[PDB]
Amino acid sequence: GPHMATGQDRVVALVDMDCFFVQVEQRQNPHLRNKPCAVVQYKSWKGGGIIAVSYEARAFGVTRSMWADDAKKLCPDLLLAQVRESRGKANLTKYREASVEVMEIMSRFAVIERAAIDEAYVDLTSAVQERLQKLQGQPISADLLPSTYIEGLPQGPTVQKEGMRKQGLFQWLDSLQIDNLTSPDLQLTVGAVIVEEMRAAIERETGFQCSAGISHNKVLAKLACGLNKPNRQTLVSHGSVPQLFSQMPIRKIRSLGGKLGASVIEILGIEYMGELTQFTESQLQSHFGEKNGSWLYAMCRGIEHDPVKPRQLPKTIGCSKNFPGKTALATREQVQWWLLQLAQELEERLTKDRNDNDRVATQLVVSIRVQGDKRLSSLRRCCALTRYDAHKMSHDAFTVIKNCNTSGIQTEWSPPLTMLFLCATKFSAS
DNA sequence: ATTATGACGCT
DNA sequence: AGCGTCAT
Ligand SMILES: Nc1ncnc2c1ncn2[C@H]1C[C@H](O)[C@@H](COP(=O)(O)OP(=O)(O)OP(=O)(O)O)O1
Ligand SMILES: [Ca+2]
Ligand SMILES: [K+]
Repeated sequence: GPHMATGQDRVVALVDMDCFFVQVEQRQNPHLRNKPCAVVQYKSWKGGGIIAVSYEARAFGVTRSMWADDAKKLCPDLLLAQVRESRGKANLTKYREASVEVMEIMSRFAVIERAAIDEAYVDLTSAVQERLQKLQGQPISADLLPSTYIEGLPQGPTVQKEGMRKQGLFQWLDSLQIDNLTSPDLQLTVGAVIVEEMRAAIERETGFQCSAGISHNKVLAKLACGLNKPNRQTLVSHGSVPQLFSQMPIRKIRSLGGKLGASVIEILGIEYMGELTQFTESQLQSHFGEKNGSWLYAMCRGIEHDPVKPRQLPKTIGCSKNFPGKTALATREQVQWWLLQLAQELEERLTKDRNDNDRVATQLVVSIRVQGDKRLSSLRRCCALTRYDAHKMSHDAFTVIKNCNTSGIQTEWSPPLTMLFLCATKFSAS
């Protein structure tokens, strides 16, 4: 009891831009605003591949990884915006730059960890302490939480969505004011007030809307964020965990959506995260390893200690192109021309990164896929990255991969290559 | 022919 | 070092 950790020491948020690439395109082109629309890359094969979908289009069943020609069958009036193509490949610069806009705003409020192009974790513990000092015992008004859901509420003894949201918020605040909750619950509530302010600043200063989760750790904040999308935020308290986890499929928890989660389900014969509480820590470690077992034991009780890392910039800068089916690269000249295209994009991005961020990459990683191999990468080799020069990088990448060509004819490449990837890594200050 | 990324773990 | 997993 009095010595059992409860993982309530931090306030962590996860902010996730709504349908991010779509919003970037809708800001630029007002004709796309408030419409079913999607972002596509390429166009020739089946209309292009959809990579982002507005909520209006999701209502018709349009999803990521769908061909645009197929999405048009579900939604004939679907509008499309195409990712820019440069040097023969998709170029994501517009979205990376829009991401920097949002990350820089978030950084004014607290330390952030860039989790993805449109996702960041926020460690709000210190900001919450400061705001509590400012509040000076003053109650928190529902007006400060206009887009917040309290997971699990309302409960106990309105048929519209917003009505339910307000009922749950009122129950939560009523119990905080009466002193029937805990200090961690108050800390989370102040965290949610700050996240409302952060999200309002993002929308004011960029036009972009987002969703957010507020809880005591990264996994719960991530889970919380997805509960009420789009343009809403969700507070998951420690006390909400048993009910929330009691019907939560294991695959919904970050890191458990793949083979490990499937093995947890199969080996233990369970379905929901809460069912993990019935195993000892040693049992879980025996099946899933020391690290995973301790993580699962704490996580199923709502406890996780992974820190929000102070990192706003990506740690690698990479450029990749697939060459599917009949387009697989089958001559040496083809391989060299495409390595050059990739290296030219990489050089441009690296030179900009060095000027903006006072750092230089020192390692070049070259990865390829051969036709027939089921794995995304068939081979990875590294070499020194000593000059930001596209011809040198493309020649070096060729040097490190040239021995993979089985073909007895030097001019021919076999087996054909279905993917090329260049990645700059190992940054040092400059 | 579900593409272009990006972080992190294992040995 | 090179490979594998998980995720957006
Ligand atoms: N598999 C992918 N391939 C290519 N681009 C992707 C992929 N997944 C995500 N992206 C890009 C497009 C998305 O706009 C952006 C953020 O991804 P993600 O958060 O999963 O979805 P989303 O922002 O489009 O919608 P949501 O509102 O559900 O968050 O990253
Ligand atoms: Ca998103
Ligand atoms: K995201």
